[PDB]
Amino acid sequence: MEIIHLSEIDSTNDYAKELAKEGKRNFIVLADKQNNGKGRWGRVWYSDEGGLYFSMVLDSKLYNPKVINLLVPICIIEVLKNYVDKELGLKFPNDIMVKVNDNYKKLGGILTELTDDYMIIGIGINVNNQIRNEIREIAISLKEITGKELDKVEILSNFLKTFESYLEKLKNKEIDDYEILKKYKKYSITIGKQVKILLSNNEIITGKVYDIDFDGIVLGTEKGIERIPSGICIHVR
Ligand SMILES: O=C(O)CCCC[C@@H]1SC[C@@H]2NC(=O)N[C@@H]21
Repeated sequence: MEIIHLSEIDSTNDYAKELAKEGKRNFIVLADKQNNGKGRWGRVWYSDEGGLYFSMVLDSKLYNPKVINLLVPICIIEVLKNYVDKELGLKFPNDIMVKVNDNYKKLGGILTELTDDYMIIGIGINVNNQIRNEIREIAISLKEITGKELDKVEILSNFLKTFESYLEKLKNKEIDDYEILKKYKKYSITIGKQVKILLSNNEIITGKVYDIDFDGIVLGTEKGIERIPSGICIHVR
């Protein structure tokens, strides 16, 4: 997979999209730092030197996008496990979390955009970048956890290798789509929790998380069982 390695850019997602609009496919845009990194729904994503910031552009018909959406977080988890001894988990939708002192802090996130012919998967992982003092309460870096500077090159390389082997096992039919979902549920720290979810239509849904599937989250609320697509969830607390 072709990798365009930049020293800086506004956002790897936005730049990957311009290139994708013009025809490019199956490539990655990696940037040592971002001047305007973006998170889900209007969030800013601090992208100082030391972090891993890249966007993968894939053919929309390479495989089921809904399956890919679950595969990405899974691969990140399994790759980071090789570097961290602490508990890793997935917070709905795709926050990559690490347990610290009976507390979960965010190590990274995923921002995805899907079009008819391609999907852009933006991945941000806090590796050696310094987390702003204010949010050190909810965010953390791998360097803070391990006590050592990790190699961002190796991390990316292992992520890609892991992601591709899974891709080849799915198409080769060595593993079912459901097995990917089972891995997701295994790492999910959201299922079984009582939550208040803010949606993009201003509604707030409160309830017990029974399950998360390829389409979204399933909650037991006052109204009964409610299903919510992951793409419209602005905030989950
Ligand atoms: O947790 C989130 O809200 C999503 C964060 C996504 C961050 C990555 S960094 C690479 C890519 N470029 C961006 O501007 N955002 C994504």
